[PDB]
Amino acid sequence: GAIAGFIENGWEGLIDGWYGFRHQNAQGEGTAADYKSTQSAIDQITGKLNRLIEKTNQQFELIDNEFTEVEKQIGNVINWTRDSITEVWSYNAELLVAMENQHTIDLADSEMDKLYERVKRQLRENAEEDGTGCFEIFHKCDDDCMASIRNNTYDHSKYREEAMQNRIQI
Amino acid sequence: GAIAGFIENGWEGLIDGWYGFRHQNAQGEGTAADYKSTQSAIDQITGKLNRLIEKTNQQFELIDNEFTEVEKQIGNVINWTRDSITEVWSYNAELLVAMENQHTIDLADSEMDKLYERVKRQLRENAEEDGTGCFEIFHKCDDDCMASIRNNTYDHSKYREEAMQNRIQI
Amino acid sequence: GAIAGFIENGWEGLIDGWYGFRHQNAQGEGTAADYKSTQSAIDQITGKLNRLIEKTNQQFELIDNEFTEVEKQIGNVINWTRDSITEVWSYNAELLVAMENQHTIDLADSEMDKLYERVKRQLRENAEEDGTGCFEIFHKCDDDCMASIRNNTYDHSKYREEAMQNRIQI
Amino acid sequence: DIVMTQSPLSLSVTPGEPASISCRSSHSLLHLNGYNYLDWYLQKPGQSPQLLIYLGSNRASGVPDRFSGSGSGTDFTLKISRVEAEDVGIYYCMQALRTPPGLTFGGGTKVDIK
Amino acid sequence: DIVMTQSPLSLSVTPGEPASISCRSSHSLLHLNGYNYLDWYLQKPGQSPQLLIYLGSNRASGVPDRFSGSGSGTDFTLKISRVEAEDVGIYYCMQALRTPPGLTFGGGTKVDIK
Amino acid sequence: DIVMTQSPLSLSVTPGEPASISCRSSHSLLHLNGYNYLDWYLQKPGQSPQLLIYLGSNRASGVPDRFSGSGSGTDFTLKISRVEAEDVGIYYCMQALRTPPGLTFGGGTKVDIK
Amino acid sequence: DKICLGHHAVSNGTKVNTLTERGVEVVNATETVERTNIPRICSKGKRTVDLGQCGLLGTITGPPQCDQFLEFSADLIIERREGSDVCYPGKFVNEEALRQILRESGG
Amino acid sequence: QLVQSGAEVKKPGASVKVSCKASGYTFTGYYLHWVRQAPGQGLEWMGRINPDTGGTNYAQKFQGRVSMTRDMSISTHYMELSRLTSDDTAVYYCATKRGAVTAMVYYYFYGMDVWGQGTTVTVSS
Amino acid sequence: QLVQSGAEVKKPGASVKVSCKASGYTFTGYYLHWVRQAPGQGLEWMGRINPDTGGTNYAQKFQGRVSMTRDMSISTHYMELSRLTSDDTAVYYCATKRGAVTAMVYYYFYGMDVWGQGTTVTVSS
Amino acid sequence: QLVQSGAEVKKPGASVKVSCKASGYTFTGYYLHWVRQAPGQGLEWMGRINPDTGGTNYAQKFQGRVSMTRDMSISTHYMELSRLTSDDTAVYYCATKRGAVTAMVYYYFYGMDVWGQGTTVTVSS
Amino acid sequence: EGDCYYSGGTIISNLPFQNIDSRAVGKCPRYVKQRSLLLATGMKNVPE
Ligand SMILES: *[C@@H]1O[C@H](CO)[C@@H](O)[C@H](O)[C@H]1NC(C)=O
Ligand SMILES: *[C@@H]1O[C@H](CO)[C@@H](O)[C@H](O)[C@H]1NC(C)=O
Ligand SMILES: *[C@@H]1O[C@H](CO)[C@@H](O)[C@H](O)[C@H]1NC(C)=O
Ligand SMILES: *[C@@H]1O[C@H](CO)[C@@H](O)[C@H](O)[C@H]1NC(C)=O
Ligand SMILES: *[C@@H]1O[C@H](CO)[C@@H](O)[C@H](O)[C@H]1NC(C)=O
Ligand SMILES: *[C@@H]1O[C@H](CO)[C@@H](O)[C@H](O)[C@H]1NC(C)=O
Ligand SMILES: *[C@@H]1O[C@H](CO)[C@@H](O)[C@H](O)[C@H]1NC(C)=O
Ligand SMILES: *[C@@H]1O[C@H](CO)[C@@H](O)[C@H](O)[C@H]1NC(C)=O
Ligand SMILES: *[C@@H]1O[C@H](CO)[C@@H](O)[C@H](O)[C@H]1NC(C)=O
Repeated sequence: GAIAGFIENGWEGLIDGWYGFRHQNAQGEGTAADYKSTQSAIDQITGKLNRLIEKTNQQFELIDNEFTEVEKQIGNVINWTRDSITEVWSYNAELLVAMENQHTIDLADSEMDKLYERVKRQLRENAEEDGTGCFEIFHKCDDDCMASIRNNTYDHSKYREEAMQNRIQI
Repeated sequence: GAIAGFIENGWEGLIDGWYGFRHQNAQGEGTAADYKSTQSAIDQITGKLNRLIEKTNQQFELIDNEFTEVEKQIGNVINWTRDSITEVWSYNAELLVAMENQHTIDLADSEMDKLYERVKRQLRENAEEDGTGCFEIFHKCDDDCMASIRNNTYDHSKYREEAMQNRIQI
Repeated sequence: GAIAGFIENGWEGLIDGWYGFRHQNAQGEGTAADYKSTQSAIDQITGKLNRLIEKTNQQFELIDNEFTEVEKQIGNVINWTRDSITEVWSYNAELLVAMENQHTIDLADSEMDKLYERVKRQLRENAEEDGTGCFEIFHKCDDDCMASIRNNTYDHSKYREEAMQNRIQI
Repeated sequence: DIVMTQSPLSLSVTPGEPASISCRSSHSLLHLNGYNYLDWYLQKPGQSPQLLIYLGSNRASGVPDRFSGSGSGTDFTLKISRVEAEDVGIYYCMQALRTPPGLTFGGGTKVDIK
Repeated sequence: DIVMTQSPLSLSVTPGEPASISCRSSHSLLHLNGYNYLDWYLQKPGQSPQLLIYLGSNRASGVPDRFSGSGSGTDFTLKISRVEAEDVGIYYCMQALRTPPGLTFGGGTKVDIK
Repeated sequence: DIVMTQSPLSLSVTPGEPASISCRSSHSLLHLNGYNYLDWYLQKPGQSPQLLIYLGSNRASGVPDRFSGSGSGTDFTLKISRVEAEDVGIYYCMQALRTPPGLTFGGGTKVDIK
Repeated sequence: DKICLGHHAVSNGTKVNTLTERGVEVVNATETVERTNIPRICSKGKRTVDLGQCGLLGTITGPPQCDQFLEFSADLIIERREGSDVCYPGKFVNEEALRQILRESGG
Repeated sequence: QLVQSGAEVKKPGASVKVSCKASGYTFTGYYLHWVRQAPGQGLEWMGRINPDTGGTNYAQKFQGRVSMTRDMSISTHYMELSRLTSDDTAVYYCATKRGAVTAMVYYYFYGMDVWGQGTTVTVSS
Repeated sequence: QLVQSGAEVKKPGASVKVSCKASGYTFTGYYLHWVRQAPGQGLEWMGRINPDTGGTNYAQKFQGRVSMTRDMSISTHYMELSRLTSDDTAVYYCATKRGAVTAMVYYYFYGMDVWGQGTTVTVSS
Repeated sequence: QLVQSGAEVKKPGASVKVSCKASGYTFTGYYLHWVRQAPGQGLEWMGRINPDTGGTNYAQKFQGRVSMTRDMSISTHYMELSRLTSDDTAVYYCATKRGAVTAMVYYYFYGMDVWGQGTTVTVSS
Repeated sequence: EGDCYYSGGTIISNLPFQNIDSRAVGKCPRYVKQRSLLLATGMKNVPE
């Protein structure tokens, strides 16, 4: 049938990478992964996660007593202070996790966008955008031509006189 | 006269929605609203506002006394602790409101952008961008043609041979 | 040789502004700065820095004593409370600085993007994107033509019949 | 745990004299966006419930101008300017402020012709 | 509440001997971007004020090299390398650190030929 | 300050009987992404070190199926299903959890044919 | 016939930390944490009383070292380490609650 | 408009599954609610489902024994209530938002506007 | 360059409105300041307006009785001072930033560079 | 694959500089590590460099007297160790990540996979 | 003119954080435990 890109849905057949390609020509179909955009997305998330596994050096000692209870007026100032600080660290934990979930989702959504305008400026006038995340190449691009878009070695002037006859005239 | 889009200014005649269209053809002018982009912007703001109307379950009781004043050294530890915590919740309130004002403004500015590249990939080669937020359609698009861009039923291949004669040759 | 734009690297010869242009035609090379995009980037950073130089009005007084030490059980409640609050202001300082470094880097990266689609919608059909941050103009654009892209006075219809012969036919 | 309490729990009406049904909340139903999340419903015997007021004060599509909604905060009143014979049945109030608690209904108010 | 205090409040000068006007601040005028927000102005009798130094040390456009600006933090000095007969009038210092307090001027320093 | 402690510090083996080298950590080596940052190395006499296991349990490219890795948290074991004559040398464990502390190696375990 | 767009750069920039990266080269940076101070009690515009050899609670009872501070008035009271409260040996009861009273008392 | 499935008679311990075919929806990003009305008693909200993602929000009373799914190709919603008792004898309504309303205030409405005809479920022996 | 309106004589209780036509500005995103100089006394900053948005920042002395507006089509700024007294007799200057300066340090300048000629306002009886 | 420079004999107080030419790398965004092995003792991690930016992370033992640079045009890394002593007699390895591996778990690996042949450095008199 | 005192002098700065004394009194900057926190005032540096 037909193939669609990242605008419609995500592929469940991509297992060796986060972002990848999928071509369709006369030789058949094909699916590859993008190692440079997957590694760039993971390097920002474990760097984000390296910020959270660093432990404090401030040692807190014991001021209450679980066996022999402290005096009641000093036992209520300690209890009121500890619940005040607990509200702060429960707010800051729930705020930080919810904020870094917005940043994680948005950074992986901008790596797929950055891969999209990289291919779009490679295929300068030889391809048109479908609207679902795919490019309609207007020349006979075989299996090593499709490899040239994948590894950033495409030359648009090799097919420029051929793909322009198929766009404005045919 | 002439009409401009979201790049220059915002329309004060749009009252049933946040984002909308405005066409100009031989039959006259027209103004419609976009219900799918307005609802998507409001669903992210009341979801943002649902995060702030959830009240704590921690009960704080009384440790001072407004009538018979407490001892002075314990009356200063309570007063120093309560002003310390008040600086934290006055900083976190002013930080959160100022941060979610940057997020509210930017999410409603990206919904107008997402509506712009949705129409841009519909009119594939039949229209050109003006620069103010409008598309210069190069074929005779009547009042039901203009409805087809609005409800995502435009087919560019119906007008592709007509709108290409008006662009590269005329 | 050849010149490249903001996608590859940044110019160390731009000293009177943050963003600028660099043209190459028959008269020679040239380098100018953009005052409207530099001022817009700096107005958001000193406005960000104006938020941090506003000092509190809450006066904190002395509850310990450096010369004659306080009682030990009240000397440990003060010491435990002050280390708790110090963890909060050391977390909030390190979080705010790291968060506003992500915002400073990203706002100056979106001002260079906004300058890029401003020129791209000026040169409507008379230029093509190279892929490194430059536009390949397909007409003879001299030193006052290149000034017209810089100061937003370019008219694409003056060169539209000339630059279209050089794109689809030659 | 928002608890809706309706009143007067029954209302014998005359076709030509106004009626009024009140439904007071336990907690405040006023959101941060400035709307009161209270809905007024009418269920006739044997039919599905019909929406009458959908945000405290706004009438629905196929509802006549007899039915009016007022109130803010916790105290709310449904108001009928004049009663017809087609306005019998049970009237429920329903709040929709917070969904992880859930949506809850009122007890109901039977309205019959006197 | 930044209060500007100028000195020596009057200065009789000789056309050929240097002069120096100091203006000390109450609070620090050094922003986070590393600039001292102090401006030096000259107003002749009957004319608009003329900008001389605009960020503590930087000369304006139509200002000769006689006028120099130095200082940082709270203490600032205007410096004239040699005085001409066209350098009479009143010299004001003006801070622009924070706008919700506002911009404030100094008291002034009359400079006349001795 | 993560300190790696290896054992049994020497291991005379028989070509056909399994072997096992353990390396226990001071702090937990389990990251937030769910991986244990422990690497197993083999350095023959006169050659560069060879990577065997690279994330606690995952075999490298040119490594046979004799070498296995297990363990999580602080306690880790390298496991050889059967020993050949080409499996002599010194085995190091190496943690890579946090880089501003740094990467550290184990003490080593000499393995010779008995 | 081409036109480019670029941003400025320097040879060596400052390394700051970001949310997902440590040591990002930015063009310029500034310090947010203060470490240098002025090693004096700069108190223009206030009414400063420097006790010195006298203690704060001594001015209530009046030992010989607190003879000129028996009716003092201040906007800022500076206590020194060598200040003593008593001449005959002895001490106060709830002395730290009384010290926080006279520090705030203004005279 | 919504059209539900017919009446069903079950035994205590079985599971009932109700259908609700939303015919004529071009948004499909609203909220669809299932409510319940025992004979004699009042209305009782069960849960709410998002047809875009599938995120459900059940009541605390109906937590654990309610599973709501949908099939957006045929535009059909489902609700399965396991471990039935005699007090589950009721009429089951599916309701959602109407759509194509030209008011600004209707964007802040997340309740029930258009309703199904009801599904009578009887649990006896 | 800035050109103001002529001199005006008012009575105590009326309102004075001064004009300031910024002729030759292609940025129009700087800050324009109104200051004041009583005869004998020194300069006195009144307020500051943003021609992009219209956001004003008055002084605390002139708070409540000063309204500053602009008309960016004709490039003309206004300042209205209501409830006049005899001590409002002064010369009213409008000043702003010069622009077209090729220094990097000039981007961090938000004060007054180019000035108007002044407007003498006299309030007596 | 990595190829280092030859052996070097130095005196106490001088500085040694080792080369490491990464031949065949199309990513050049991995981490390259320098480790150390004294004769008789075990391996000893010195530092780590990023070929994209140049950001280094030395050990606390080798802090101050180690400078690591690279030249990405010829794809050559360097390591300079100043103020040598007799205990700096060792073999110096440069190692990095292999690349072109089709496992998902290999993206979370930041250690040493492919190694250099070693560089023997002797400091005596 | 000073506003924030401690046992070794006076803190006069526009910076919002300080690392001098925990027990500074008056209207003081907030005490943090870090001694350096660099805030970016420019863009990201990508050299030629
Ligand atoms: C303080 O809280 C603890 C609970 O952790 C409780 O056991 C103790 O009795 C409380 N102290 C007082 C004085 O109420
Ligand atoms: C890119 O792929 C093409 C076709 O497979 C190949 O000829 C070329 O050598 C490759 N270039 C690189 C740098 O891998
Ligand atoms: C603590 O602050 C309150 C103000 O809420 C004040 O009334 C009380 O006197 C203070 N206590 C002491 C001991 O100063
Ligand atoms: C979209 O609009 C066109 C023209 O008004 C109409 O023919 C078509 O049926 C519409 N499609 C949908 C899905 O509303
Ligand atoms: C509280 O901490 C301070 C350090 O600032 C120390 O000098 C003092 O002895 C401590 N008090 C007690 C009771 O331990
Ligand atoms: C823009 O530049 C062109 C060429 O230098 C000039 O003719 C025109 O007047 C300029 N326009 C403006 C508004 O500066
Ligand atoms: C703003 O919100 C209020 C309440 O939510 C509403 O009444 C009003 O119409 C809204 N719009 C404006 C422009 O005030
Ligand atoms: C950085 O800022 C300082 C002070 O704000 C300035 O002197 C310097 O020129 C700026 N640029 C660089 C590259 O240091
Ligand atoms: C999620 O992470 C775990 C541990 O990091 C891993 O085992 C698993 O394969 C990952 N993916 C999924 C889909 O669970």
